[PDB]
Amino acid sequence: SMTKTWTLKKHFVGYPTNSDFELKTSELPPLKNGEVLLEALFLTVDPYMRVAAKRLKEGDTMMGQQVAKVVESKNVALPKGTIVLASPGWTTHSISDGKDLEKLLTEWPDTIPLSLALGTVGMPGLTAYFGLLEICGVKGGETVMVNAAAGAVGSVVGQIAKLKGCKVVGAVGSDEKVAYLQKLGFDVVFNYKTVESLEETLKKASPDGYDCYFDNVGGEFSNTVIGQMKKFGRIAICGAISTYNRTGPLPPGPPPEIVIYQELRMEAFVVYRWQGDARQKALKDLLKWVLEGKIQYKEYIIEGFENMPAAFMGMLKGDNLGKTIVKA
Amino acid sequence: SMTKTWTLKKHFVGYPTNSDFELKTSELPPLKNGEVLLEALFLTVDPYMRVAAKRLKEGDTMMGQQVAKVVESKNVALPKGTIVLASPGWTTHSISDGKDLEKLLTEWPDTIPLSLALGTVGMPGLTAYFGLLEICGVKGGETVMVNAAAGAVGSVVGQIAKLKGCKVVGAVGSDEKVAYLQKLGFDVVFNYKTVESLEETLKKASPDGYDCYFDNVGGEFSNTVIGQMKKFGRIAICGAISTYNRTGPLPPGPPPEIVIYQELRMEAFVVYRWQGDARQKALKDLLKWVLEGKIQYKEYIIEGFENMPAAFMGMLKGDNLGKTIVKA
Ligand SMILES: CN(Cc1cnc2nc(N)nc(N)c2n1)c1ccc(C(=O)N[C@@H](CCC(=O)O)C(=O)O)cc1
Ligand SMILES: CN(Cc1cnc2nc(N)nc(N)c2n1)c1ccc(C(=O)N[C@@H](CCC(=O)O)C(=O)O)cc1
Ligand SMILES: [Cl-]
Ligand SMILES: [Cl-]
Repeated sequence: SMTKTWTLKKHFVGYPTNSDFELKTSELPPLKNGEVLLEALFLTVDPYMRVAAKRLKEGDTMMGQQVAKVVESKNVALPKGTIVLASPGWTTHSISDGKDLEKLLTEWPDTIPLSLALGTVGMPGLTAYFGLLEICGVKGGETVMVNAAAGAVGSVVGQIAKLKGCKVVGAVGSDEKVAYLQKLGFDVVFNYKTVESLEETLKKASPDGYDCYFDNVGGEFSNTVIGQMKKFGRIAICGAISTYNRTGPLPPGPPPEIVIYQELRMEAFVVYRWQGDARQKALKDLLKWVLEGKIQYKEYIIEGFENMPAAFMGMLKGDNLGKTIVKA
Repeated sequence: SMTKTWTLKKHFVGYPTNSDFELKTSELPPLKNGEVLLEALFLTVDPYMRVAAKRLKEGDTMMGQQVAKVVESKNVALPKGTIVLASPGWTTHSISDGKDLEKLLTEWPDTIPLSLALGTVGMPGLTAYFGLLEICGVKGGETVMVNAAAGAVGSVVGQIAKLKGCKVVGAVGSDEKVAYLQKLGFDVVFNYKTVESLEETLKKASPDGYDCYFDNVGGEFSNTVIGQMKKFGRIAICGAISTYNRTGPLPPGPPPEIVIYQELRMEAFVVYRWQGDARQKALKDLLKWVLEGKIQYKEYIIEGFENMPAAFMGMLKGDNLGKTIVKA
């Protein structure tokens, strides 16, 4: 059984380039007992891979999740044709013993793409759900600031915020994303790349300030938002994508006098903190809200495993509208 | 009657200097009904004044709290001789209508100096109390890092943590402060100015990391501590004294990837958040611990109201062992 694999050939400096990756064709051993052979159907690329790749050694497989089908099975719990979520990395075929696999929701309907299991009704959507509902702790009526608002996490954060009864101000990197989020129902959406003054734009978007900040971006942008947080404002620190592809020193930290005077609470989190009953409940909620039309989705599907590095680089640079997914 | 007052002659640039302050003598009017004339007994100087002074206009009185005696009274709740806490700023005498005054605890004993009402058994001690017990939420058996650990706040934090069963690692700016806290029994104390490597020093002090960080200092020092926090570690942001006198940009912030991976919770606070029963209970706990010897105190008492700017500047430089107090 053959497989293709994208490995890290050279550690990224700034943004990745194509020569930092190397495609390798490898032979897989026959299935041992209890194992299954998985064929990737859809693979995801996500911002955290830029950071996690710094702990790889050159020659290692790029990390990542995929929706796959069992093509050969020596495990009766996972017969041939079963669809699963698996994280073997950027590889077309992989062998698993079944412990590290997740079946899709039992009521997953024919009407929603399986690829949403890597997005809105998968790990990005769960990140939004717990970051907003538990870390920010929205009760309804808050003004929420969300950046990278057209990504899979941010778009879910903003739409959950709307259905919980919040005002949502979203920052995105292109005019195409501005129009998209306005159609989704965000109260204010703006292109942070072209606005004359981020501080002025945020003050006009909410003269009263912000109760909650769902922060995917970090850096100088968050320093500006911090200066417009209300007293006891809550910040959920989900990512710092503005720093992942940085070439020099990190930007200044936030102004402590404002942080202290406003008694801000800032908590970072990773989606894996939540498991079991909480996590199954959240996936069911996300699926229900999608079916009810309260959460709309959009995917940027790139065809061909050979284009995974390019999909990752375009995703990191904000070139793609919707969740970037690679179709095998 | 007459009063002397220290005013802000010019906004501070960097550390305050002598030329930034101006002493003025003024005439107070007669007492209207319900008012009292107050004579300062002890005045405090504190780091927050470096920050709050930025909001003053030139010519304004410097802000701050004092222990005062009622020397003349037209208010039956405050007879002559009553000792109160009041915040008229840096002034020897003032008129108040009673609604902005605080009587000392009813049970205040003759064995502890009245000046402690501005320190260990006053706002600095309360800051330590709530910051540690409610913001860090220590339970017993944790490892706590506290900086400015020989200050009025830090020394209470470390000693409360000790009586709750925690390992305490303290950072201070002089060998005299190191020796004093080591005698008090803090598990590890070091002079952050002289260590060969702050990272190595913190590693040896707690190989497994820090559960709680009580932060008075901020800046680059806190970046190093954040890198050694345990998962779900809790930071109480009380002050950032290392930044208050800065003349240029703030240092970089912590590596965002470490904050996220360790899922840290960082919350800033000011003691005034707690009022009523919560504050009274805390003050009585602090008094009880002092009487029982579980909290030792130290004061640096400067004689003469004319020396208040010098006391303020010495305190900001860390030149004094013990809470800095001015005896009128
Ligand atoms: C699976 N997962 C949780 C998560 C978070 N941090 C990690 N960090 C590491 N080191 N390793 C992990 N496996 C990991 N996993 C995810 C996956 C995607 C996104 C995410 O932010 N995706 C983008 C994708 C954007 C796009 O496709 O354009 C988004 O904004 O939705 C977050 C968490
Ligand atoms: C009264 N109080 C609460 C507090 C805190 N921040 C404020 N900030 C502002 N702007 N305004 C206030 N009134 C204010 N009050 C205090 C007072 C002192 C310390 C403090 O940290 N004192 C020094 C004293 C050290 C010394 O005297 O040598 C220390 O670090 O221990 C903290 C809070
Ligand atoms: Cl963007
Ligand atoms: Cl110090």
